[PDB]
Amino acid sequence: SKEKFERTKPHVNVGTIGHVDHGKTTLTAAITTVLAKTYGGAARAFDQIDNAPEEKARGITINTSHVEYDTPTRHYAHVDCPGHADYVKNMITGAAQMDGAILVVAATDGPMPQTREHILLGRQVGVPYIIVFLNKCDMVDDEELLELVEMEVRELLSQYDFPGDDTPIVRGSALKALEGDAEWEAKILELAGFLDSYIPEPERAIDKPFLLPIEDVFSISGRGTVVTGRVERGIIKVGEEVEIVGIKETQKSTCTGVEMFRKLLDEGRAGENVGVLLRGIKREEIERGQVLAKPGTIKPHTKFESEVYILSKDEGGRHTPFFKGYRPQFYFRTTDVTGTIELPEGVEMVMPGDNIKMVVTLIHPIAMDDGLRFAIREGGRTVGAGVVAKVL
Amino acid sequence: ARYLGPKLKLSRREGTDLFLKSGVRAIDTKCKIEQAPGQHGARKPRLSDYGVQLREKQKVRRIYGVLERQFRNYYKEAARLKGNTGENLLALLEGRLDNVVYRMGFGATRAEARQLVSHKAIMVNGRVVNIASYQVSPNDVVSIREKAKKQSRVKAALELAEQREKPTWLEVDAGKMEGTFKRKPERSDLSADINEHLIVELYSK
Amino acid sequence: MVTIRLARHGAKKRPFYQVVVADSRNARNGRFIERVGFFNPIASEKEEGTRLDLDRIAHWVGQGATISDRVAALIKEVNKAA
Amino acid sequence: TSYIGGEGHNLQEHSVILIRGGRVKDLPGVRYHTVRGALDCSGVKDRKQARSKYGVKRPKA
Amino acid sequence: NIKSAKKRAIQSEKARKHNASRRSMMRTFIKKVYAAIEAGDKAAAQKAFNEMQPIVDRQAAKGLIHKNKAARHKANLTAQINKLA
RNA sequence: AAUUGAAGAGUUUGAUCAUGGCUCAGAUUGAACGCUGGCGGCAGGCCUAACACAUGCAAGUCGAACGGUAACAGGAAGAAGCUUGCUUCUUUGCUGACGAGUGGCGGACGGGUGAGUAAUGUCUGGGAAACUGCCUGAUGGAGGGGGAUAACUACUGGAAACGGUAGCUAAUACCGCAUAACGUCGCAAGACCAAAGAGGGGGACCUUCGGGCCUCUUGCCAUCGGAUGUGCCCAGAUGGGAUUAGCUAGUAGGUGGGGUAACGGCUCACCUAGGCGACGAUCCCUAGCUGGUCUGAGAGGAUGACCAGCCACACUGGAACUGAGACACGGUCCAGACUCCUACGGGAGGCAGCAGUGGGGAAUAUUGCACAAUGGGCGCAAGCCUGAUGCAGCCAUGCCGCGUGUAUGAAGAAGGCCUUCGGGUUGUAAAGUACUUUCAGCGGGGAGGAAGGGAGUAAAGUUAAUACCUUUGCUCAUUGACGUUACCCGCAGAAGAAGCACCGGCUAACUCCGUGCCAGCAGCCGCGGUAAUACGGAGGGUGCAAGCGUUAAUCGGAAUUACUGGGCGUAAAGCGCACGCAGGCGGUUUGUUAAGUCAGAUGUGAAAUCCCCGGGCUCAACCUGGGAACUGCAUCUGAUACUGGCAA
RNA sequence: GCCCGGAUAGCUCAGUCGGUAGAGCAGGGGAUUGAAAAUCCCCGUGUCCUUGGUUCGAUUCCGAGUCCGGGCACCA
Ligand SMILES: Nc1nc2c(ncn2[C@@H]2O[C@H](COP(=O)(O)OP(=O)(O)OP(=O)(O)O)[C@@H](O)[C@H]2O)c(=O)[nH]1
Ligand SMILES: *C(=O)[C@@H](N)Cc1ccccc1
Repeated sequence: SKEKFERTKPHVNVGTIGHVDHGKTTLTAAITTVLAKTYGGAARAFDQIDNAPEEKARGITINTSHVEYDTPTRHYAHVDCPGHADYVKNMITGAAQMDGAILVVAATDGPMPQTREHILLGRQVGVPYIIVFLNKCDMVDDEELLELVEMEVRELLSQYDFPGDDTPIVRGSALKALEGDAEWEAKILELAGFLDSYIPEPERAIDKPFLLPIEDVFSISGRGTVVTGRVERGIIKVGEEVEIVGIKETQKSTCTGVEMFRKLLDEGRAGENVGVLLRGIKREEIERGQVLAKPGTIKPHTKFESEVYILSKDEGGRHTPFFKGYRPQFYFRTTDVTGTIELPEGVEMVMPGDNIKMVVTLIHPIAMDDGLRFAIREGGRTVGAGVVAKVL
Repeated sequence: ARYLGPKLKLSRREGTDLFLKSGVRAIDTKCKIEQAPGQHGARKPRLSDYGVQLREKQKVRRIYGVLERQFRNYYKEAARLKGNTGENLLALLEGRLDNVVYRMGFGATRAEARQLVSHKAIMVNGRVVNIASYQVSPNDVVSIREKAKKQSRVKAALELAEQREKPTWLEVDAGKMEGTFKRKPERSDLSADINEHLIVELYSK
Repeated sequence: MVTIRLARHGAKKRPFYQVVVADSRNARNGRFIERVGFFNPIASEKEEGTRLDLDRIAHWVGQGATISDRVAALIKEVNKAA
Repeated sequence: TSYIGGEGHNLQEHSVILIRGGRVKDLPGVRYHTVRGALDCSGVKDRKQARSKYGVKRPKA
Repeated sequence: NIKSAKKRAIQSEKARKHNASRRSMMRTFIKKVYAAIEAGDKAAAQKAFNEMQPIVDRQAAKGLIHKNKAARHKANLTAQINKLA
């Protein structure tokens, strides 16, 4: 279902990145309760976010819980991403929906490589603005080293071509604010205040041929299998015949459901965090990793060229320069596809810290585009951060 | 539904002419008839019982171009008619409009006649009929639509009409592009070279 | 209640009504007592299009048959004068 | 028991298939052919004649 | 169930209290007449019979009895009084 | 005019003639799969799990029944702005209409599924011991009073569900009194029993100023009817198995009481001792039935999807109430299982209704549009409800029609293929050229399915009445979901559209290369062992066609279950022989009964489907008129040769 | 999406807490024969699934990924 979506506030799609046990789940819960006093529509708790048995088995976020709240000037749809290396899969799904991420950085420790890994994919996914949240400042009252830890946050964005000195420094205790410590709740209000001054309105080109990536797969009882995501470009209405491109043959279906946050919607457009229901499709026929598109537009390709920047062991990548034949996993928005590297002549040892190029050919047929920024991982750690040079 | 392929190779397999390419040429001759039905056309066929009656059946179907599913339909209709089933079958197969307009001379050959049929160039009793499967009833008049009249093709086909035998169970005008169906075909008024006797016996198994 | 209603028969887009006397508690194309004739609203200027046994209609109304107004309109269109 | 049609196959302990009728008269007890062209039992490679059997599609070239 | 025709439910409850109560009073009069027949006094049975007569007649006319059963109760009961005397 | 209709081949053997199974050629289906795939018209589309189910919708309606009106729009009184009637606006059931409640009616029809059931059912043909709302016909009555409750207020239990206590009021709700009959009981005398008023309009009269009164529509109660529906009983027919032979004790029957609308062991009390069974009871397994469909020369065999009648069921099982009718799909109570809410005390729920989902499965559809048409419910009606229905989307699932073009075209090309390397062949095939444009695509016109209904008006009727009202005509504005329709016209251009199996004989159609009992083929005979017409490819050709094959299933051929229409000395097959009950059949003469039989007549054999002659969709598929048929059954009246009964 | 087991020459398993990988069932190549059984004469054909890391050195140490099978969920 009910309640059609009202477009009264400028809708923005945000999310959180950080580290395991920094309080991203704690902050997202604290964000809604503080917003609950100006508008009682969310009032989300910790358990509202972590709804999975394993998430309550180890007190960690492994799945992307979706929440939204609106300020008197805009509307925001926050995404809580998992914060683990082996859970970087669902992390990038949440990162793909970000028009702007928020860094949950505990002032107690600060820049952990895993935290740097969150911004690395963010730059590679296309996050323009990130508002930092100096979390856990309640136990660290040494304001001298509070500025010291703040300084290292400023420089980490700086060496990765991002305005760390311009970024709004927001202190705060995600825990005390969740209970009701007004001083720390005001920090969340400062978080909300800076949220309306550091985030611009992203341009969504709805006049372009319809494209829609696959973020997560559901199977609502009595309705069949519905899939969610964020529309890249183009528009969709109920009863619009479309097709899906995946790691296998192209399948056809018609739209029968356009929803947002369990609430109805007539027409879907680019940028909105919506979902589409396929017509009579089984859970086995559709799995994470495919992509929806306009009928008769894209044929899956199998080869392309790409530049890249390799991290070092003290950066998160490797310490040993490899050779031909090495096959890490190429990650791009919804996949963990492994492919063989066909390196250009002249280089035999790709040393950690190179900005060289390569021609990539995958084992799976997929839809891709020129200029696509992606990243490469291997063995449970990120090894590359490249850009699609040219498709072949 | 049509053969739409080697329209003259059909006559080679049966050894005789089937009028598929009568045209503006008197005698074909550049068709290599009777010497080679195909690649191994010089070989003598065994000609078994089943086959010879099959070639007799297939010869009439290559005449009107009607396929088996519709020809089996024609057999049952002729079967439910009183009298002689075998003689009934030739009355029906000559009742198709494309065949009737062929008898009028408006159509050079049956293949050329079917073009006039489907392109709504024929109007019978003031009613244009596109279906070639129209079984013409006795006492009626056929014609050509004014816009589809004398459009360079039906005129030359009329010249081919003077070189034919012109049947007696129907009549044509050929002055204002008109024709009329007087009565149903008699067994003694048709080509007489075609056999329908074995065709009855093939469908009886 | 015994009625002299209709019954939709024929092909799709090509209707053909069959005036019939039946029990009001039965289906449209279900059980009845006897047909009276037929109705051809999609007819032409051939020669026919309607044949109503007006006598048989009257034999049931005396018993208590309630004619539906569409059929009664056809009774008025089979005019008792001509 | 079931007969495996065509030249060369790829079944190994599993790979869901389809069963159709047909005696072969050579292997006693065997009364079923495996439907080549359906499910995880792929069709044969390079067969242009009678491709309805052995699931070979019409050449894409 | 969620249907506005649930009225027939509470109406029938209200209807059964009425009906059951009136039918039990009709039956006790039938029990009353038998006791006199079990006693042997025809006059007592005569008195009992003539007073229950206008009762069952009024109930069948109200649609409670199918009129034939009403007739039988007056019938076989009189078959008792003639055998009694 | 109404069944003009019947095919065979391969395999036992060295060879043959029989016998005898096995196999194929055909048609078909609610089909699945492989491959391919243009449109259109008409139908069909969960066969398994009667497996479990989210959400929306599937039965409501009546103010012309009543108390009321919480809201919406007016009228009216008033009130405030202030353009003194321009606005704002607190009350008022006084109206139009109307949530919630009482009451009336419907909800038992319509719709789905096929689990159970082998006869309590269905079908055919009869019968008497019945009932029957609404509709319709006949004759009467329709007089006079009383007592409560919901709604609504006050208070209050419970989270919710869902109530409780104390009071208010009306009626077509309920309960009396009066009056009763060809109605009920009884032989009769006699005894006993019914009800309801509202709606519109209006002259005199009358007006406690509510209204009465007059009149018209409608309604209420009783009785006999009619029609329709429904209940009940009998006879015959309606599966396999005898490796199921005895079964039954409220059981077979009588008497009396009770009970049922109605008959009866339907149920009880007493007595009697019986009832069924080979022309097959009980028991076991399977299954909805019939009209029909398919097949077949017919007889028959198989089958029972859609359409139509009938029966059964509603998560499992059980019971009962209301009501004319259910002993009930969107009702009630209880128990059980399975889900769900929970404030953990206690409650909610049943998609085998349209859709839809998980799951099962080789496999079977959109959470669409409308009440315009037909039908149904209530209402006076306007209308309101309507997943019945009318339509649309999806699927080549079936049937039919149409398209992928026509004509011309010899250097008789190129390339592929074979070759006696001469050449043949692909082959009029293509190109080139001249024409054409169906259906798709695009753009405008444009039917019909529509009958009526509402307002106005004239006339004839009813009447005190030119009123109200009813009927028959007329007039205006119209009611169309499908729908960018059917169909017609125009424009661009050969343009956008051909595949599938097969080629040893069976059974229409071939060679070469390559692999050599390898790979594989296969329905049968069977092929392949280095010269393969049977394996794979290539070229050619064959059959069929937007379908072509494969598999499963049915009948046919199978006269291999033979009634039509088979056999038994040796091929499978005479019991070892005989007696003999039931049963079957039975010489000859006369009469008679007229059962069987046969003739004719009658009722019936539902409709649709099947057959014949016609009509309409451009034709067909499809729809449709009349007729015939429905080969069967029961009754009546006759015929007496033949079979049977009685008697000499 | 996460947590494990099989991924070892045609097939089935052993071999490890780093040291240049085995066996069995096989099957196959030659001489005899019309062709074979048989007999005589000889036998390993391995990506230890793929890729990288701690490397004088990884089947075995750490993991990622893909395939198959088996459990939990999550529910626009
Ligand atoms: N005292 C204090 N504790 C905090 C604060 N923020 C977070 N925490 C604690 O840190 C723990 C972090 O748990 P999560 O919220 O799941 O951490 P996370 O950043 O989401 O990490 P992932 O689940 O891996 O994504 C919580 O249990 C909190 O109790 C804070 O601001 N102050
Ligand atoms: C559906 O509500 C989406 N608009 C947001 C979402 C919520 C939960 C999980 C995935 C997507």
